[PDB]
Amino acid sequence: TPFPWNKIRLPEYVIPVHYDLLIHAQLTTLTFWGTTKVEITASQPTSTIILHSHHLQISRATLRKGAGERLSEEPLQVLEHPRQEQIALLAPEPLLVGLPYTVVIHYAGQLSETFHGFYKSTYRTKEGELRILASTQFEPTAARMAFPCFDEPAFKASFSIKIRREPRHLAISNMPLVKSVTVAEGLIEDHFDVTVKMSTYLVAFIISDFESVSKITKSGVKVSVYAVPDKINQADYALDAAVTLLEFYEDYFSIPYPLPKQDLAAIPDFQSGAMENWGLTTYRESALLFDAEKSSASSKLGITMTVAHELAHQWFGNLVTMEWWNDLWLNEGFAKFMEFVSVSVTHPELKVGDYFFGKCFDAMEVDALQSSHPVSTPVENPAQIREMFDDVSYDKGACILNMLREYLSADAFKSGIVQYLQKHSYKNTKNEDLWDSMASIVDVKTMMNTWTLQRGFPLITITVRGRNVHMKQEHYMKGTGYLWHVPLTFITSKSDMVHRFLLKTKTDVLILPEEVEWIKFNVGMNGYYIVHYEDDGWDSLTGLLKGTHTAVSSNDRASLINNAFQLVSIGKLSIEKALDLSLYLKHETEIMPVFQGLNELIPMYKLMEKRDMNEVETQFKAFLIRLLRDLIDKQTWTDEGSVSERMLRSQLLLLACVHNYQPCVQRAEGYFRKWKESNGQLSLPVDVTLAVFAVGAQSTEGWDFLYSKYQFSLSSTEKSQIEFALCRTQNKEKLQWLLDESFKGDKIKTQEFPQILTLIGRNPVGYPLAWQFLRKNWNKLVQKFELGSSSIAHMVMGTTNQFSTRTRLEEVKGFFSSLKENGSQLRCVQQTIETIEENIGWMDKNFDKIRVWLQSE
Ligand SMILES: O=C(CN1C(=O)COc2ccc(Br)cc21)NC1(C(=O)O)CCC(F)(F)CC1
Ligand SMILES: O=C(CN1C(=O)COc2ccc(Br)cc21)NC1(C(=O)O)CCC(F)(F)CC1
Ligand SMILES: [Zn+2]
Repeated sequence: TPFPWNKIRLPEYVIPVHYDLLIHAQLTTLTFWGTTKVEITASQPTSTIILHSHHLQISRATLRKGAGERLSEEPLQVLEHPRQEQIALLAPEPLLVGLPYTVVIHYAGQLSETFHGFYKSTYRTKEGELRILASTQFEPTAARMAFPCFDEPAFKASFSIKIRREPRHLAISNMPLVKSVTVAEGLIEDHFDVTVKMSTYLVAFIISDFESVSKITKSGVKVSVYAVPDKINQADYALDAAVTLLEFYEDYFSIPYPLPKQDLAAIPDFQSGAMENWGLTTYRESALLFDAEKSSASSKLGITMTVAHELAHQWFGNLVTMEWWNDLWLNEGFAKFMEFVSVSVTHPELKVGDYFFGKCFDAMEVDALQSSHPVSTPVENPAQIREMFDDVSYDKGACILNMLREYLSADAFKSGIVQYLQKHSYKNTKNEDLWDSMASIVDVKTMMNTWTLQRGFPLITITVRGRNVHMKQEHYMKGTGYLWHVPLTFITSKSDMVHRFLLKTKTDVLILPEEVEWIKFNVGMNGYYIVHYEDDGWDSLTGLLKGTHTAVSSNDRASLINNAFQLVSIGKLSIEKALDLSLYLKHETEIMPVFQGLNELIPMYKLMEKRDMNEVETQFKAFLIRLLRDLIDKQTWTDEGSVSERMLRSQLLLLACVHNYQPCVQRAEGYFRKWKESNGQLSLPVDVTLAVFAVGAQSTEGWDFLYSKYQFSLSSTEKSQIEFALCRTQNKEKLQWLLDESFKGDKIKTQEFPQILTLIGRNPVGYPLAWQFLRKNWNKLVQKFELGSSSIAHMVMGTTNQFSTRTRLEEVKGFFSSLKENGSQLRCVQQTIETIEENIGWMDKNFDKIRVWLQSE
């Protein structure tokens, strides 16, 4: 019997209203069974119900009509289309239009051994015992692996969840537990309250032995953090941050959080950083748990931002959801942007607003390639949908919202988002709904369509002739018509007021009131565009940075460093002039411009490390250390100062030690010797630990001692610092061991494998082993992480994007084209090919220039 539906999307005429999900998971055999009851209505006569199901064995399906006295049941015939992840249920007579029916499906499955669906997670107690738990991760299309459903985000429905479990386990889900009932064969059935109307991807449930801590918000919401018993003592920071952030968002949006409780659970095995399931947000332990003695300043910032992101989603994603995955940025760009809006207010000590522009420069790297896609773009299958979870949806999405907020003003933008959330509460939206809301408070639709429907971003060229300022825009591309409505901003030598000019055409002109010594566009890097200055423009800004660098903000200095190097890539500025500009960094003190200098200069030597260029590579590395030597020398070996001072310290000390700067290497060797002689008991300053461990792991004894401490650590920062240090070994047998062991998941968890593969891919001696490992183990890696996932995209780019020869380009093209349906069409593959093509052209043009410049410098 042919399958009666030929489309990836489900029919639009059968709609669910409510699901009753009963799940029994047997953690001793990894089998689960369920009964799903879904109340539906049909708007056109049909005898066939199509819905999603993947890897579930259906034992029986029946169609009910009526209740009690008038109940009628009809058996349904079940058909399956595994490639479309669908099942068809066939009734013996047509459904009556507009009348309620209940589909009842009994099925079984096996707990997934991936990080998606209803999956197995494990950990070892500090006493050595292996513990098994089961958790869910459904976004985007994995709810269908746990229960048959209409698994598209616009089919919203309420869910009543019941979990049968052993008495030794605890079950939690989206809503509060209302009753526990003893049932047959020594089990307990927990009943959770009904959810509000929501998408299938947000259903969650966890069966575990977690401990918890709680705190109540001013609005009466019970917030709890859940974690393994040996780590609940690290939950207080996130619990306090979650309460403060939930209160912030309730007040900011003028829309209360609608559920009685909000849980934050730290899962021992988790693929992404975290997930926003309504009422039960989930996290990697590293993204939630803070150890006041061992956690880094960057991890404290990361936890605060991750909790802020997941809580923003309770409104931007859960309450209002995109209609389809083509508009995922409506959830992700907004959640990413709201991390900055909220934490800027709640945790002013972190100064996060200072770091926002760095995410925009991240998105520009990828968005400058021909393989970039517009923010809103069509997707159909699960691998294509997973690809939407990328720097374009998150970082470009947040950056264009920041640009729009600065353009409209914060209060008008806030009014627009409140109207949007109120109007579309418990419903789904598309781009046009957001523009209509923003305009209900001036032009938003035409402008924002240029930023969401075209890939890339413009280069703005400025030409100054006395008072006359000529502006032009063109599409910036590495390696056609494009036009944007660009909300330009500028300051000058005579005015530090941020002046505004909306450029909606290819060119325009403005007249300054009086002549100026310099002009600087894109103030604070709040716009998603780059700027080139004709004539003496770059010499003037180079002179400004060299003589009076504090004449512009720290973020404006970072923007000039980034844009000068981006202009070398397209031939608008010579590499010598960009390197001459970078010389001002000898007197720079602020984290953002220092880090931006590293971001531009470090990749040049990473390319050289994989080429026959030792002489220039050594000279370039020596030039970098000479440039930052005074700042390196001023660093104290302590945890003193602000979060920015701590992050700057840690990065500089690590960089100096990696480059064999003897004053730092000798200090690190002394701390490692003392720490090792104390049997790893010694509390080292967290901010010097990366440098100390990286130096210590360069001997066989130090590497072995460091790895021996890894199994006992309960600190996510300490385990990350150890992983980084072990991956810097130049012993190829130890590097292959790290890959084999993290891939296996026993001594080092598989959730760390993408990071270890990238670190080994960046190791100056081990880099061929990472690309080799990826090729050899491709099928198993895709099975574990999924085609289209950000984890697979990070492994592809991490192992290949620093290649710069035609032989390496053909390895990449040849390997991925050979995969056919199992990866040849991945967007990350096209991105790494275009990146390697750019690296080939850039090194051919600039290598000799850099060699000559270094000999003169
Ligand atoms: O180079 C890298 C990793 N990395 C890239 O691969 C590509 O571009 C980058 C830009 C900025 C920064 Br910070 C790091 C990178 N890390 C180090 C290295 O030389 O491999 C150098 C820095 C260290 F010293 F802090 C760690 C090691
Ligand atoms: O390398 C990374 C980031 N990173 C990965 O990319 C892959 O997985 C990891 C595992 C452990 C640690 Br610690 C870092 C990473 N960061 C730095 C760098 O880019 O070289 C710059 C910041 C730094 F100084 F804190 C560590 C090194
Ligand atoms: Zn998100």
